[PDB]
Amino acid sequence: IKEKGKPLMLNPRTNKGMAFTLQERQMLGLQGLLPPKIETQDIQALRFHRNLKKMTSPLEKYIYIMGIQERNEKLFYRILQDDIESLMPIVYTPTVGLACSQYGHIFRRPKGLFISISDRGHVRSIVDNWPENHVKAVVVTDGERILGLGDLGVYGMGIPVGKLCLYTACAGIRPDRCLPVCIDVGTDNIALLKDPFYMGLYQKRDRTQQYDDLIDEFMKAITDRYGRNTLIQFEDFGNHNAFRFLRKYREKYCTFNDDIQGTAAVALAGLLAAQKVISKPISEHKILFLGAGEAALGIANLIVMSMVENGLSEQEAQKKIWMFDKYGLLVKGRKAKIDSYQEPFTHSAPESIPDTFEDAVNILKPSTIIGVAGAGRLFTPDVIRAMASINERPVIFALSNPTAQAECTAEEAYTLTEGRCLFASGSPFGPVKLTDGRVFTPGQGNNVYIFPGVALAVILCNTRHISDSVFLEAAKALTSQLTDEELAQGRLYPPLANIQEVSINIAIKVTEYLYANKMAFRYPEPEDKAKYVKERTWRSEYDSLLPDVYEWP
Amino acid sequence: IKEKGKPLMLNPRTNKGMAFTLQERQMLGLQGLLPPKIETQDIQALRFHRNLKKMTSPLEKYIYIMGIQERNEKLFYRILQDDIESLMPIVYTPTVGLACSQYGHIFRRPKGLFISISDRGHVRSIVDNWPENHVKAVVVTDGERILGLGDLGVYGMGIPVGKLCLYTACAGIRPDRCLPVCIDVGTDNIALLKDPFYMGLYQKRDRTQQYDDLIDEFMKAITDRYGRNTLIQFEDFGNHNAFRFLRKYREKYCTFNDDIQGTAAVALAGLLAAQKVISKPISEHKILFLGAGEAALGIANLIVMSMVENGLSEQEAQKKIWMFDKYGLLVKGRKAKIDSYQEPFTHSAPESIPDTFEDAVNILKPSTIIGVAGAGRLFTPDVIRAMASINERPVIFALSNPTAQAECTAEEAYTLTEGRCLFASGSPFGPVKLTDGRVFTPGQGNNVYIFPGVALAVILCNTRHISDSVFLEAAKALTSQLTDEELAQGRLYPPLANIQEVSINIAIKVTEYLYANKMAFRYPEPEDKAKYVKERTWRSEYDSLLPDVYEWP
Amino acid sequence: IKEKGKPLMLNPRTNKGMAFTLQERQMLGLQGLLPPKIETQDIQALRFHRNLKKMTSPLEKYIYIMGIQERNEKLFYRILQDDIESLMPIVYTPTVGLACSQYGHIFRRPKGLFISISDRGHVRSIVDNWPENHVKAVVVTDGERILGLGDLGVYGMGIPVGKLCLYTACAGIRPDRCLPVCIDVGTDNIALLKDPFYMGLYQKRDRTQQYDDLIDEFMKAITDRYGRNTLIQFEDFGNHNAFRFLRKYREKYCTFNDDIQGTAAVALAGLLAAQKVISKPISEHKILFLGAGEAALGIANLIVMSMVENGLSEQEAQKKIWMFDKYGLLVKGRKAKIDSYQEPFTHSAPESIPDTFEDAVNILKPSTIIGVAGAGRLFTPDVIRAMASINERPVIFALSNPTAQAECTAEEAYTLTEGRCLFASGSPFGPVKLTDGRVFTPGQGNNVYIFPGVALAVILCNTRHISDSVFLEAAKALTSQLTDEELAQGRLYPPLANIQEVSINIAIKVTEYLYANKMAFRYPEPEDKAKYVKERTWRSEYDSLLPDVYEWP
Ligand SMILES: NC(=O)c1ccc[n+]([C@@H]2O[C@H](COP(=O)([O-])OP(=O)(O)OC[C@H]3O[C@@H](n4cnc5c(N)ncnc54)[C@H](O)[C@@H]3O)[C@@H](O)[C@H]2O)c1
Ligand SMILES: NC(=O)c1ccc[n+]([C@@H]2O[C@H](COP(=O)([O-])OP(=O)(O)OC[C@H]3O[C@@H](n4cnc5c(N)ncnc54)[C@H](O)[C@@H]3O)[C@@H](O)[C@H]2O)c1
Ligand SMILES: NC(=O)c1ccc[n+]([C@@H]2O[C@H](COP(=O)([O-])OP(=O)(O)OC[C@H]3O[C@@H](n4cnc5c(N)ncnc54)[C@H](O)[C@@H]3O)[C@@H](O)[C@H]2O)c1
Ligand SMILES: NC(=O)c1ccc[n+]([C@@H]2O[C@H](COP(=O)([O-])OP(=O)(O)OC[C@H]3O[C@@H](n4cnc5c(N)ncnc54)[C@H](O)[C@@H]3O)[C@@H](O)[C@H]2O)c1
Ligand SMILES: NC(=O)c1ccc[n+]([C@@H]2O[C@H](COP(=O)([O-])OP(=O)(O)OC[C@H]3O[C@@H](n4cnc5c(N)ncnc54)[C@H](O)[C@@H]3O)[C@@H](O)[C@H]2O)c1
Ligand SMILES: NC(=O)c1ccc[n+]([C@@H]2O[C@H](COP(=O)([O-])OP(=O)(O)OC[C@H]3O[C@@H](n4cnc5c(N)ncnc54)[C@H](O)[C@@H]3O)[C@@H](O)[C@H]2O)c1
Ligand SMILES: O=C(O)/C=C/C(=O)O
Ligand SMILES: O=C(O)/C=C/C(=O)O
Ligand SMILES: [Mn+2]
Ligand SMILES: [Mn+2]
Ligand SMILES: [Mn+2]
Repeated sequence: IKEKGKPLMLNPRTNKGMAFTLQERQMLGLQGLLPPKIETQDIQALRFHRNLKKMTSPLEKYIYIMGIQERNEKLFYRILQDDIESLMPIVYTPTVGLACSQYGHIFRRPKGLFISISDRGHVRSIVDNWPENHVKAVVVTDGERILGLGDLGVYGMGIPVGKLCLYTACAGIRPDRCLPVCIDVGTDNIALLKDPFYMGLYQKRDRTQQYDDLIDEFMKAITDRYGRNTLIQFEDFGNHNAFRFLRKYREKYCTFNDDIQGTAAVALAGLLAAQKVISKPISEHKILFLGAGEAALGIANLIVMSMVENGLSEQEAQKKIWMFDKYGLLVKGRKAKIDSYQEPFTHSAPESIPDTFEDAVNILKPSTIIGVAGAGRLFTPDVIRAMASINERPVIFALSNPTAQAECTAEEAYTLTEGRCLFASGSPFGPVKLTDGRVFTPGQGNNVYIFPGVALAVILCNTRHISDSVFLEAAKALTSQLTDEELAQGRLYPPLANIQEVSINIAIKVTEYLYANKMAFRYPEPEDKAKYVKERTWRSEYDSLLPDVYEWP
Repeated sequence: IKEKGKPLMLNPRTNKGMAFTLQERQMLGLQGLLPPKIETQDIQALRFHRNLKKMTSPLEKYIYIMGIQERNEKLFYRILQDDIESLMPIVYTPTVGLACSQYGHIFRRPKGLFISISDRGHVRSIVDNWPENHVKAVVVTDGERILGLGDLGVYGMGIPVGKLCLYTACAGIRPDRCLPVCIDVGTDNIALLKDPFYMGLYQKRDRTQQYDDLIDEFMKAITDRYGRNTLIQFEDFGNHNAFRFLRKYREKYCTFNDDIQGTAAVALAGLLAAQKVISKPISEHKILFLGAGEAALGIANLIVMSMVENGLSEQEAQKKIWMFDKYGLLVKGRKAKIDSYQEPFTHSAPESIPDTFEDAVNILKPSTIIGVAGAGRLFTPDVIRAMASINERPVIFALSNPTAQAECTAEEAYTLTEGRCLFASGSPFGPVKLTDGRVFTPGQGNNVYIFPGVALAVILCNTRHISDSVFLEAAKALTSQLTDEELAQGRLYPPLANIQEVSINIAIKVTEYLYANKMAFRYPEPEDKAKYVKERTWRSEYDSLLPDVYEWP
Repeated sequence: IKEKGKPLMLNPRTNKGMAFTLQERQMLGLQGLLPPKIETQDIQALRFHRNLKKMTSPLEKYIYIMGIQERNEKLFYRILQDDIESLMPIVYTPTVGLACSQYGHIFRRPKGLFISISDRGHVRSIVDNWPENHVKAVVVTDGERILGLGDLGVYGMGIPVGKLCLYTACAGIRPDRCLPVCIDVGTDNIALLKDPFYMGLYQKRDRTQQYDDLIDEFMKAITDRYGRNTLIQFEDFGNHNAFRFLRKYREKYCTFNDDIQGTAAVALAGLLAAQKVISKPISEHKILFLGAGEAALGIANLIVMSMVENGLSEQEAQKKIWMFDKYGLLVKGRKAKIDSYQEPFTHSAPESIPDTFEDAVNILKPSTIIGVAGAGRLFTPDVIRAMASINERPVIFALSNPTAQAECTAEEAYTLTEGRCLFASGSPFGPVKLTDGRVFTPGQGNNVYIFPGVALAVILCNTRHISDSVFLEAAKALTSQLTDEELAQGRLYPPLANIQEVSINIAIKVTEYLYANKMAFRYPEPEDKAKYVKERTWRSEYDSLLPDVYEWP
């Protein structure tokens, strides 16, 4: 640190509150600016939980917790670390969704970089205004597809902020090396355009070439100042833009799309886990998707790669996958458009064409149902009953977020399948107890289990580009940690309580994969990857800010 | 300002949030660090009120409001200015009392300078650590007598912080020129010495000569760095220390004790307002104090000065004042101690010595009772009834704070006297409506009506020492603003909603008084004292932070 | 010191070079940035004198020593203190005159505040850009009458810098509280307008009301930021502006013109010393001035006050003074103009009207001749012989600066008068040894013997305005320290080598004078004036920059 005095307390990155030791205060010019009391981070943590316990609504807890990030960064992450499972629902889904819809109402301090279309031609000067010098990871959004909430414009900034908190809380990626970014080119959200507290430009979305030029200028500026291997994570972009930007930049920059590729890995990881209680031939595994967008296509493509890696051919593996969107089942020659990415999963219409999703379930009789429509409770009771009849152990994945947009609840799933279903959801659901007396603990199929570990490995390996095979490897690494005892509880994923350890293990598997496949450029190559990764994870414990004082001979 | 970039946002003194104009953002390196939206202070204020409306408890609101002072100082005062009467109960008494009691539990950021006994011999170094260079006003406490709550030690820092906020919100004194100070020599509060969140030294109070040495070191260090005419306001010190320090320093430094002198002026101002409704001869005015400490003695002495000023000699005036403390009536020779300050109001034991305050009222038959004991509801229904039977319009001042320590409530006063009493309290009470339909609106006899205006005048006039006569003048300045109509509602003081205008008027009259008596050293002497003061009051509206850019011939 | 690291070395105010101790380097983040060697100031001083020894020209030395002021301020002043008499000719007259004439050619770094006519209306923002927050002394010039060199415009800035270096070297006034200022409204120096290295605006002098408006804005801005009692010393302004600005502001601000008033004091001090060897009746004291401008009038008015103080009436004392300017003797009705200040010394023509200064001497037969025309050797050998012929001990003062502009040299004065004259010069001349062996040590009648001491006293006493009597007192304080033995050598002033002590003694005397005459506002009044002044003189020895580190009981 080059600073001393009050500035050390005003910057959340360095502020320790009363945790500044006596020696640090005297040598750094803080003596007298702090109460005489010297505290430990442990005392500070207690203070937090004490106040949190008395709080009522989730949003109030969000405002309080996120506020700590702007006062004492170290304490912020220590607090999340004390109990990531109980706080995850507040800083992440579903509460982050509530925060975003009210971002302009709860605003106190801005977080991250804002680049608007009105700054076209001047994006580099904006990137140069960011205080931190060695950024290694960026999460960017334009707020067009915020969770299953739609277009929130600049209010969507809460997502990149939230995603990056997990980069640190889960994988130990250095906070000061993370940059949340919101690209504002307007919003089509009519309500927001009339909101006096809106934080973005009051115009509709610019969809012309300027939008593309802006994104291009952004990628250029970011890498020009921080380096070409700067990890850039695209998050919550509209459907059209998500795929196009991913294809356009994946070979030029170190980038990936979380909604497409991150979701694919976790969803696949769940199927690999379910495979342990079903065992049945993947040949007789019929997958039916509710929705055919970013997440569906991403999941389908990764599943295919898994089947193809296990014998089947890409052609036959795809036939085992069907999709049903807002217009119906995706079949060749249908009236609704079928894009380039969907084609491979669009088959010749069966004898009869299903009118509803329930019908598709009976006609196609799938063994697995994956919901990613962000349209609500479409995995209705009948749909679930049908699945229970058609299968002995049906796989039900209601992945849409936030909670209100989920296809169905864990409660509905288990009770309706008499406890025979294999369930996973995008948002958190507590254990379920049937009138029967059986207890089922649902897993959370959320990419939060993937992007932190993958991001860490990529950053540590100085990786230049991210292939989809990296996600295939991540999916395997996630599931390889699942213990039998946990499958028994109904868990298709490692306990969220161990997400920190699980993420580090993912990073270790990915770093070994990257090196083994000549995709890492960090030299020398470490002999022991496990030791290499663990030694470089950021800790929430306070560091000494004391200058190096020592006697000369 | 010599700072640009993020630091402008991190320092609450300069941070405007989204109110930073586009031009300021581009020229000061803030572009991109704030959302695209440019807001006005009006919008920010609306954001605040909207959120405030939804909060439940007073403590939660205190935490919210005081938190803004640490984020956007300008907005902080804007908020107070929008509705000072509704927030006064939150940032001042009684909620400020609750905040101090839990100061260590709600801690987020420190405010003020902390000087502890362990810093003996190094006080100048601590003072040199305060970031502001032109401090003009200091409010210091050792937290031994916080409101009527007793020894709160370092948790008492809430008072200096609260008083200084009022220096600005009421009198327009510049915030960056105010310095809250807490002297920590330990605490005798057993509960705090076992509180893991306590903010001070874990030791009983040091009452040896080291205490006095530390205070001496403090006075010298503050004046050494900021100037001998730096206003030093003592607040909430213990009884013994309050007087001896006032007597020891008032002729060497620009200092006064708010509890002794400020209270004196507000109470007197109330009695002076009561004469406008009583008219009764001073020869029939007999005052009886519940309590005989800092507030009681200060008030008694100022009342005497007023009487002497209007004819009576000191002796005869002092004869009209009686005191009853925790040991009973102060009569010569009583077993309980009688200090030098009390002696003038300690008379020969009456025919029968009253055992209770009720007996004292019946035996002495005062026309005015003033409560400054900070011990609770001592003005019992019987006490109030006696005053109603003895006097047609009994004067009843229950000035102890916070509300729980008040001698009685407004309801009890007006109801038990059938609307015949002239009431005033230290802490706020709403209007009282009697069964007969009459409505009485009580005034708040709290020194907040005086120290702001008095401080502004002393600072503006470069006054070197403050005499008691100054407080006599402030008292008269305060009451002269009361309007007959308001007096008719039961108001013995101008509406709290006009405290800002009232404080300025007091500042103007005190300024004219300071110059008329050759106590002001600011030269040249302003011709229009009114315009002089009004031109120098700090405003909450945002200032341009733009550099002075102009073209040359 | 709110800064640590490299900045401590880049700022000459704090830079110690290798004198930074090992602990300061470690604690302040300098370890490694300096050579491993720890030096004392003594070693640094030695390094300087060694290098200075090898240098040949005075300007080369000026560039060298003045460069040190921009690298290590403490060392700069230590160096001047090591031998002020040998370096005075380098940093002051006559070399400072050579440096101003080539200021744009030797430029490396700017020194001081520059205010031009192009900034009219924006002077306050310029004053606000000055880095130091507590300025107590300002020396300002418009460069119109630089020494006897005339209009040098912005190249004249070398003067304020010079005078201020002496404030510190002579009186121990704090460097960080001194502010050199140059007002640039153009220049009439044709040679500078065609100089590609000129440092000012390329335009003739603006003599319209805009000039006066700028000076007014400057006075207001300086006092608005630093205080109304901020000492403002006018230096080297043109003859018209000098008197009118002194008269215009002397009762509004704490200001004085060094050329008019400072010279008067030192000139009178030399005459008071001369009377220590002459003693003749003041009735037979006839004074003839070569020149009738700023210095002449100033000296004459002070000579009159001294006489009026010893008996003579104002009118009777003014009759003992004659002046001879560029147009000739000042007599009633002469063709050449005579201003208000000259009238009192413009007498009725004598028997005949002198054509040259030599004729004026033979016709008027004055006992004292004072040169202040800055026009060169006007005190010809014939003028000098005539004075020795008319008087047994002629008093000859050639005060014009620099040397080339002096009226005559010491050699010429003593040799042509056979060692019978009492000589003094504005610029330095070594001792003169006559062929008979008699040695004469000429004193330096230069206001550097006065402004340092007077400024220290005025600053220390918080004096608001400066009366001429102050300089009369300073004149006495100076000569009072002259010893007999030193008078024998031919010194009309104390040795230049003791200028530090002489200046302090003058400050002490002037301080007592200001308190005695109710002109000092610093309270309380020091009992011991000598101790008061001596305790507040800035020292050149290094101060510890270590933060206060100590153990808590
Ligand atoms: N091109 C480069 O490799 C480059 C450029 C500039 C500066 N550096 C600096 O040189 C030092 C050593 O280089 P190295 O390649 O041996 O580093 P390394 O082996 O320690 O790590 C490799 C990469 O991972 C990053 N990293 C490590 N821990 C991280 C964490 N916890 N959170 C986020 N990012 C993390 C580093 O910044 C580095 O770029 C690094 O500390 C780095 O800051 C490297
Ligand atoms: N759990 C996770 O890890 C995770 C990760 C990313 C996204 N998601 C969730 O997936 C959902 C969609 O994300 P996306 O990026 O794929 O969106 P998208 O806009 O790219 O695609 C949405 C798809 O759902 C279909 N759809 C909409 N309404 C429908 C309806 N009423 N009935 C049937 N189908 C309908 C659309 O036709 C479209 O094919 C969101 O709610 C999001 O929160 C979850
Ligand atoms: N950047 C700086 O260092 C800076 C800037 C502006 C003013 N000042 C100081 O202010 C003084 C001149 O001020 P002025 O001419 O405007 O008024 P003034 O001199 O008439 O005011 C008299 C005193 O009241 C103080 N003052 C005025 N308004 C105040 C307020 N609202 N709150 C608290 N204190 C207040 C001033 O500091 C001053 O000491 C100067 O002596 C200077 O030291 C310093
Ligand atoms: N960083 C700062 O701006 C700073 C730091 C320390 C003290 N101060 C000032 O000093 C005053 C306290 O009085 P004090 O004990 O310094 O002395 P003092 O009050 O006895 O001296 C009277 C005046 O002379 C000035 N002064 C003293 N020595 C000086 C010197 N050597 N050169 C130039 N000016 C000198 C002082 O500033 C003061 O205005 C306060 O009014 C305070 O504002 C300012
Ligand atoms: N309204 C205002 O503007 C204002 C200003 C300052 C102080 N106060 C209040 O005045 C109260 C006392 O403050 P202080 O500084 O004078 O305190 P103090 O400790 O100096 O004096 C307290 C006095 O009350 C007496 N007392 C205590 N219990 C008593 C009892 N049970 N019966 C009778 N007398 C009793 C004590 O003997 C003592 O004489 C506090 O509650 C304080 O909040 C009000
Ligand atoms: N030694 C000191 O302490 C000291 C202090 C201040 C000024 N000075 C010197 O005094 C000199 C004049 O300064 P000033 O401010 O009085 O100037 P000024 O311009 O106000 O007056 C100069 C006067 O000399 C007259 N003069 C010019 N040439 C003449 C000539 N050839 N013959 C006769 N008279 C002539 C002019 O008519 C004018 O009246 C400068 O050289 C300056 O260096 C010395
Ligand atoms: O306990 C602390 O020091 C900080 C708390 C917060 O920022 O909320
Ligand atoms: O409205 C704002 O910009 C700030 C709000 C806060 O600090 O609470
Ligand atoms: Mn997403
Ligand atoms: Mn109080
Ligand atoms: Mn000069």
